[PDB]
Amino acid sequence: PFGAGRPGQFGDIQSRTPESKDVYANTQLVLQRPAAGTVHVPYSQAPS
Amino acid sequence: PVMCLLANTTFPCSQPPCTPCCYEKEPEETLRMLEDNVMRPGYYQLLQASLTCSPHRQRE
Amino acid sequence: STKDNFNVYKATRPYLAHCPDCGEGHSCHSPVALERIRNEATDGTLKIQVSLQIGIKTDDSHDWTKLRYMDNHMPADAERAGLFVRTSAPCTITGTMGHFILARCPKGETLTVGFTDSRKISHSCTHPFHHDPPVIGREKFHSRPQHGKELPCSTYVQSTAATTEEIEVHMPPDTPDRTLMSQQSGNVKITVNGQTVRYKCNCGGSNEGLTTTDKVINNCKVDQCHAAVTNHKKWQYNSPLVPRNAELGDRKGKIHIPFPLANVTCRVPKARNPTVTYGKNQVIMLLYPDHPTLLSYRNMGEEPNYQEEWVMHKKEVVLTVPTEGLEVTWGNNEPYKYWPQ
Amino acid sequence: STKDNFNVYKATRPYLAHCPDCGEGHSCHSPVALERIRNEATDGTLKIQVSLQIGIKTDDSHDWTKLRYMDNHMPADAERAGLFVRTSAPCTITGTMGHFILARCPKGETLTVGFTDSRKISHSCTHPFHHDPPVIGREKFHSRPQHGKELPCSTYVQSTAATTEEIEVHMPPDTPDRTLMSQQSGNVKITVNGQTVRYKCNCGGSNEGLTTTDKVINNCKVDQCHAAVTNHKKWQYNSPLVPRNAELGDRKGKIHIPFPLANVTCRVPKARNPTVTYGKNQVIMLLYPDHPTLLSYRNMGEEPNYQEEWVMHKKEVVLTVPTEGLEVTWGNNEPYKYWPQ
Repeated sequence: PFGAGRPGQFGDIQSRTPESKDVYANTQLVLQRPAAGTVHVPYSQAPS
Repeated sequence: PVMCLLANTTFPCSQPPCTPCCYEKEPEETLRMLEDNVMRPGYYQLLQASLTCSPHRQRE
Repeated sequence: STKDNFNVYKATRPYLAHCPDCGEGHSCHSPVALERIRNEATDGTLKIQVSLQIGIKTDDSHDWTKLRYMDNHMPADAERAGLFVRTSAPCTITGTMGHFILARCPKGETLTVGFTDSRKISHSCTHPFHHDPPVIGREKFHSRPQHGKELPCSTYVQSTAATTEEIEVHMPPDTPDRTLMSQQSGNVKITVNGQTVRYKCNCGGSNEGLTTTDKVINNCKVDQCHAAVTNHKKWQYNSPLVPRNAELGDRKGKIHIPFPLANVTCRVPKARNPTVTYGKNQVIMLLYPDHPTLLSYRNMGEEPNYQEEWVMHKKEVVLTVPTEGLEVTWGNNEPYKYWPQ
Repeated sequence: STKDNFNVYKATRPYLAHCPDCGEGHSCHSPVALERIRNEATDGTLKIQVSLQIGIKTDDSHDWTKLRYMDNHMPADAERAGLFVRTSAPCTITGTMGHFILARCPKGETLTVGFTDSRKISHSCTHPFHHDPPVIGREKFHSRPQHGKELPCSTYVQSTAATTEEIEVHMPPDTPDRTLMSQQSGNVKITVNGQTVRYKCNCGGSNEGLTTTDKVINNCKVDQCHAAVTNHKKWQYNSPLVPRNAELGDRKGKIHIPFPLANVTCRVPKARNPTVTYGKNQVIMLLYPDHPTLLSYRNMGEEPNYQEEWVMHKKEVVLTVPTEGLEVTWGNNEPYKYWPQ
């Protein structure tokens, strides 16, 4: 159901209509500490 | 003696009447003559002679 | 005297023909169109036929460093060095003459033949072709050995001479050219430019004809007309990718082609003799193959029970030797025979 | 003062040696002959030894853009850019200095090292070599990560410095040269050309000798004689593909070599933590590997019952968790421990 989607599975992202501005998301997005002297945004996330 | 065909005549395949430079003189006529002898056993003797050019205005 | 100057290329010409993939999956009227790929040679050599002519210049002279292809309406010269053949990776070109290319290709699912023109523009033609040549002998090797077992094989001979094999040739069809027609104020002007042009207009009066001189079609629009240059002075391969000439019927000629298929000898390496140990009615072989090697064995009695396996790497084989005897063949080596004491 | 200009290459030289495949399976006296391929580095780096010298010019000067190889009797200069290494496909060259090349190669059954000479002629040497480097860690990955688990591994250091590893060197054997002999009317004329030539004729009188000056052999034919240039001023690698010098006994020197094997650290990626669900004495993991990942597990009691499997794609694993506990290792990640409630 809407708002019950699991990461890396059908419904990880849910939009009520294709025009909808607000969406539901459960992708297990976790931000990681950047590498020494490096400007970047490393992260871990379940694939589409 | 191997014989080839040109309209209403027969001639030796290695000796077409257009020689020398059959193709240079009349390109359309030469190809038409070759097409008419495609089934003849001496076709390659005719092809060799028709596509060879040793003109008169030459030393060698 | 130039009585030995027989040049078939004075009558023939390179041409443009349909290619399903000229790059990026899009079809085009290719000057390097693929006609036929021959793979009857057991040595793996491919005999490729293309719409262009290699080793011939526009003036019909023979030059191995040159290549002639059809550039729009007229043939043009290109470099031989720019010519390439590829499957899944580049091929080794072994011979080139006229419409024919000899190539040694790696395993692939497509075949591409291309070149670079005068304007530095690359032209290529891709056709689906499954290439995975069968093994000559009983050992799958990479490089050709100087010494080995002489096995019967076929190849396309590198000889430029054309004496046995042949192709059908005929006059090309009418070549459509819109540039022949121009709008003279509000009418149609057909300029021949010293050529024989076949024209047809969707108007009255003298709308059609095989003209050698300039013609004007009054009270007619340029879009209502069709113009084409006739080619009755030249020969072209009897290509299923080019239309037949409408005027002439089943008129055709034939020309000899280079690189015919011939029976030759292929030298194959002999796998190193394995370390052999014995037991009661049993033979043990320590196989050390340098490449895939075929191992086969049979009993020399009433029930041979033939068995075979391709040995890829280090493998110990335990074989039962019957009273009648056992025959073992390891790759291209002569069969080993074993009998109990 | 040039007191720090120690150049071992002033004494050594590139050479010609036997190669079983110089292209098309035919053997030749190669200027790029393969001596030895070293694969002790766990990181997969290959240390290749060839008969030519990279980064050195004929005048002994060091130039990374240049390469020196033996051209007939005299060494010649060639471009470094033209140098290539390949197995089943091209290799990534990581370092070059003298007789040595460092390369990262894909999986193959042969190893080829080649170059292009001054005359634009390509020279290559192919040897059978099984290359399939083992996995560093528990995950089969393609590209090197910036961050990951630090694991012990060995590599051949890219440092041009030669301090630890070494090779044996000695004077080259006599170089046979038929051009030294000429037919003076009906006799043999040996022209030294400022060299030390060892000659021997199947005739009478002064038939042999180590000459520094021109010699004439009267009442003798050119085919009855053997001539060779001696090389006592130069050093050459103690190659099993080149004969030993007959004059000197077991005389040998030694020189330090670049790129020695050293213990380093290899960074490996850690596979993403799987989706874990629980049950009565049971653990369920939804594995999503991006590349081949090794999954291993054991009971933490008296009977561990160790099991392992390489997970290639999406796979759900059902594991029994005993009272003693279960330890699960998923790729390069630290082991997960599970116990019943």
